Amino acid sequence: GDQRFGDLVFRQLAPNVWQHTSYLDGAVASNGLIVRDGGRVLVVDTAWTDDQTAQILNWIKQEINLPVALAVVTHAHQDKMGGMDALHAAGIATYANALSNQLAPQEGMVAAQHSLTFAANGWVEPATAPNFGPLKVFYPGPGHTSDNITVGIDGTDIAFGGCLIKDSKAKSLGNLGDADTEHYAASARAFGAAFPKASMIVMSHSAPDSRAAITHTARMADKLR
Ligand SMILES: CC(C)(C)OC(=O)Nc1cccc2cc([B-](O)(O)O)sc12
Ligand SMILES: [Ca+2]
Ligand SMILES: [Ca+2]
Ligand SMILES: [Zn+2]
Ligand SMILES: [Zn+2]
Repeated sequence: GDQRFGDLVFRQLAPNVWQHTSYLDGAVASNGLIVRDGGRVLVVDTAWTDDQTAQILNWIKQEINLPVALAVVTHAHQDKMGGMDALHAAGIATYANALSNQLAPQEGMVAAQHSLTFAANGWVEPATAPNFGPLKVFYPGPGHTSDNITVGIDGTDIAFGGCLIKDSKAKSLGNLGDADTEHYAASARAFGAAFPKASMIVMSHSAPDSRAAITHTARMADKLR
């Protein structure tokens, strides 16, 4: 039951949640989310490119036909922020970790329009995340990158680890070029603790998994110290 639109694949995960998948040209998949929140849609992560991100927005108009209120992007790398210009051109309010916005020029990304900040416990400072509906934004600590953030969807089973979390069969932690090898394991575990009842763990580079993806990721990362 996956749907294709252009270069993008969509999979419904829950009545009001879909995974978007885009490919960097041997094609490399990256996943984000689409959430229907009453009369408005919320997006987590861009596609790799502006043209792919415009395809997400066009699919949403065709299949859901509700306005896209805002997008949260989960770190300043191309798979998650490559399509910022497309979001801005479409009039979608964009939010990213302050640190992602600060790193964005140095990582070749366009900054979001708004900065999220976080408490010492990892939870977003709520005044920086106005009207986020069911999206619960959590900074787990440095791991895949220093700026990586994660998102749980309230009212559902379903938390999004972005590029921090790898699937439970993985043999590696992917691209570690910008990683914090010392703190990674703790950050993975902190994600798990933040969303303790999430049973469907969505991530950037594998299909959705169980909580096993969290504990497996942390076990791998333990060996990086
Ligand atoms: C090493 C493999 C995964 C085979 O190839 C890539 O890394 N693809 C990418 C190309 C350009 C840019 C990027 C950024 C990436 B993130 O997952 O660290 O956000 S991946 C990636
Ligand atoms: Ca661009
Ligand atoms: Ca870099
Ligand atoms: Zn990355
Ligand atoms: Zn990635």
